[PDB]
Amino acid sequence: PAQARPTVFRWTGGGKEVYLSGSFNNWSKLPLTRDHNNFVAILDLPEGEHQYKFFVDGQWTHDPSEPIVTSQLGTVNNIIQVKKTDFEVFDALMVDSQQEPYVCRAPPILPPHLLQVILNKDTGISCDPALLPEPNHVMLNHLYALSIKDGVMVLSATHRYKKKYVTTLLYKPI
Amino acid sequence: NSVYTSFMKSHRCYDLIPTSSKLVVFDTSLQVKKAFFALVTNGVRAAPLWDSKKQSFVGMLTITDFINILHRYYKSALVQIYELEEHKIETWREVYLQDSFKPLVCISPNASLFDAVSSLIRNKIHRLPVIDPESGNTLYILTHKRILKFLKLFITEFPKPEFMSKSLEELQIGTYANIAMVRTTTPVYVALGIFVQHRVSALPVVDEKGRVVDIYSKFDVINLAAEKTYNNLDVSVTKALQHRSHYFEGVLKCYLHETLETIINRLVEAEVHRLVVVDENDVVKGIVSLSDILQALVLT
Amino acid sequence: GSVKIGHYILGDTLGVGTFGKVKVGKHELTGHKVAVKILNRQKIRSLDVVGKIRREIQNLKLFRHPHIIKLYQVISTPSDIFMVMEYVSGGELFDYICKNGRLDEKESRRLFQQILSGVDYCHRHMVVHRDLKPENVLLDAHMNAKIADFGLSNMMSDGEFLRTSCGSPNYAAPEVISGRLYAGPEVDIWSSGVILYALLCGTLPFDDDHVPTLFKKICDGIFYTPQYLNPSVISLLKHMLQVDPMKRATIKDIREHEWFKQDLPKYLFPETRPHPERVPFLVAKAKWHLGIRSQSRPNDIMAEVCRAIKQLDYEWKVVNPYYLRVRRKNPVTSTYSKMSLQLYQVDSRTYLLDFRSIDDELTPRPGSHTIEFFEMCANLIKILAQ
Ligand SMILES: Cc1ccc(Oc2nc3cc(-c4ccc5c(ccn5C)c4)c(Cl)cc3[nH]2)cc1C(=O)NO
Ligand SMILES: Nc1ncnc2c1ncn2[C@@H]1O[C@H](COP(=O)(O)O)[C@@H](O)[C@H]1O
Repeated sequence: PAQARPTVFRWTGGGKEVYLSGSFNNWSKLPLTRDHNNFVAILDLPEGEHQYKFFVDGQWTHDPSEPIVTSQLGTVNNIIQVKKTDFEVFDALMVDSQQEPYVCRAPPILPPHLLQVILNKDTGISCDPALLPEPNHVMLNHLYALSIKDGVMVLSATHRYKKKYVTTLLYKPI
Repeated sequence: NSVYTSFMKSHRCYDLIPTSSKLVVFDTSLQVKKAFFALVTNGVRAAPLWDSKKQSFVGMLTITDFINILHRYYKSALVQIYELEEHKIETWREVYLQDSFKPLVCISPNASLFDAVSSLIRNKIHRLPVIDPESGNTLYILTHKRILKFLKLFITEFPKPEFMSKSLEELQIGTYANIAMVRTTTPVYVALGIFVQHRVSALPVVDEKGRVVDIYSKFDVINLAAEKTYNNLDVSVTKALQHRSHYFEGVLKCYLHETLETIINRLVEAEVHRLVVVDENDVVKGIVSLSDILQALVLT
Repeated sequence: GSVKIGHYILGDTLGVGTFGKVKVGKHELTGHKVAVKILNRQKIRSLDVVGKIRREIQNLKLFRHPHIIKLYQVISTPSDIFMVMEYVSGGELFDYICKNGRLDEKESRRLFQQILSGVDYCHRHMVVHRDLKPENVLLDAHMNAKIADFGLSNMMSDGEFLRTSCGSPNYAAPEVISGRLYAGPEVDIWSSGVILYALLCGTLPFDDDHVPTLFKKICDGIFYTPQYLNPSVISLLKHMLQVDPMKRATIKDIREHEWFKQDLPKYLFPETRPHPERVPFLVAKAKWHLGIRSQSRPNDIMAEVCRAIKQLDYEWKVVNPYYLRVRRKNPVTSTYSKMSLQLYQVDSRTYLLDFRSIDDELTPRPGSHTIEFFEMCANLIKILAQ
């Protein structure tokens, strides 16, 4: 249940015979499957500390790239810490992933998507003048405007509330 | 409860908002002549008013405000209406609203249709702005016509209560006394004055014998801004209504013996606000509006 | 001690995807086969894709479609992430066409309908594959298309473009090999158009050993049409393969096309009098434009904007020479208004500044987010026009 959590043990290198010994199997020799220089077993381990070592073509060795621990007897083993946040997918992706005040190439070519203006589009004479076409998602929140005239500026932008769209016009003196 | 009252309690204001729609907002510092011209340009009969000073939506600018300005400041066709051209939406709102201070209140999209219909009746308004409380953005202007067209599409499928088969006379829906109306020769300015005094949606245009030959509504008034004829109000309402006589539809009516269902079907099919109740000779007995019917349906 | 993950015994390698390695697996009890994508956590740290991998999982986990490869489970281990996916035995569509040649009209149409249904389903869910090609189209035992390898995909966001030249050159849209901005469905459609050509002709429409010649063919939008091709499906290909993305077919256009409609299964797709309101206006029209334009030099106009933002006492973070993010404190509500700015090019002389509203994840706030955006922009526009 919570005591069976899959842990990958992988040896990278060549070999005829590669084994895995650890505190979890009583340092018995567990054969690893070979996949073109990659040797692997997957084991369900309890949450906690475990120590392990590899037997590679007759040589007892740890994995230098993984964490190790040295005893007072001069024994060097690999060590692994099984944590719950390793098995919760989004907890693992969270721990894996680890100004504005003014201090002061060529410009991107304008996408033609933005030149389709929802208010220039003609609506049928038989329909409510307030009704509009359904906008491309890419033009939402963009500011469109009318050339300022009679000292009045006209601004508009299309926004999206739930499954509905609302194009808002604003008349401002400027 | 009834078939209609429970229906309006169920649905949310959001259910009536079009997939994609246009909303016009005026800053209150905008010149009020420009604002009415903008309403015509956008095909919109009322718009939210935004105050930059108070950073809040204040109220609605409607065609009624255009009618009030005309009647109040119109002098004659020989002199411009100075206040109409010079005033700002805020300046006139202060003069007009100085006597009575009322704070416009928006309806949340998550509120029901029973809330909306109740708010329209309680405040005696035809324009209810739907505003999202989270963002603070005004979403959609909700009207009697929008709500009744929604009910027509949805309730026709289901069983309807006995109240719908009752005649207009039995239910007593509409105003049958003190009907504000004008004559074919009545000047526009006079008709505007009646709008101001009685606060009615429209005025039946009657002949010598009281037989309705046409109707002059508040909506029709906005055509003065469309053609920029607002500076001459001396003409008769008949001359004012010549603009729509090109494709003329005989003024719509209904009788007291007809059922509420028959009447609502005629309203939604024609997409009109009210019907003139008449007798055998087309003489005006009363008026049945959308607000009358939506009050009848919201009460058991 | 065979390799086993969640009762599935891992077998031979099926292939290597965009990120990570994919091996077959077989249930120790039922014998059910799965495809297992293996993502080494240290490797997705090296390449900084951890966010891409997280979004891929979040969105693809909800997908259920006949013609998209299903993601059954994601198993996280201390060293590795195992994405357990449905397995199909037919292998690649590419290999199928290699061995059997072109497919006849009816079989090409059937497979194309299946694929396009999946491409549509993705777009409805705001996902864009961008690697579409016969190599990533998988067949099951019954010859049903299955889309896979979302490694190069991305997510569509309101008001946002995507600039990342992706996918094999032969299946890439002209704007993608040109390194321009795109909404992203128009690219998947171009790719789907090439897939359709490959099914019908057994070859590729844009291919050459000289890479400049290939890119010219793509940007010219010119390809050979075999005499045996149905004129109806030729018009379909021409519309899907438009160089101009604004003239290029949409999925709506393809569903309405007569060749596509023929024999289309239903499961694939889930679906006089003047108006009274518009009467006063008729009895009685300005053209809108985007942002603000200038024929001045891009160095001059980008400097002016920085100056004007400072004049208005606004706080701004610089991203690109042509990209700015601006914040304003509301003098009444004491909350913040956020908007982003980008300079584009229109023609040789003309350049354009674009204003885009930045949404807030904040608690209910006073005032109107929409209007405050407008007011903020107007202040700057006034200065820039003066
Ligand atoms: C280059 C590279 C190096 C290392 C890497 O990380 C991992 N490779 C792995 C292989 C295996 C694995 C799976 C099945 C096996 C073997 C043996 C027999 N069989 C039947 C090894 C496992 Cl259970 C975990 C792994 N994590 C991933 C990559 C990579 O990104 N693609 O190669
Ligand atoms: N011309 C009119 N004369 C008198 N009452 C009216 C007239 N038009 C509408 N009403 C009444 O005014 C109320 C509001 O309706 P309305 O103004 O049409 O929304 C209802 O009670 C109507 O019956």
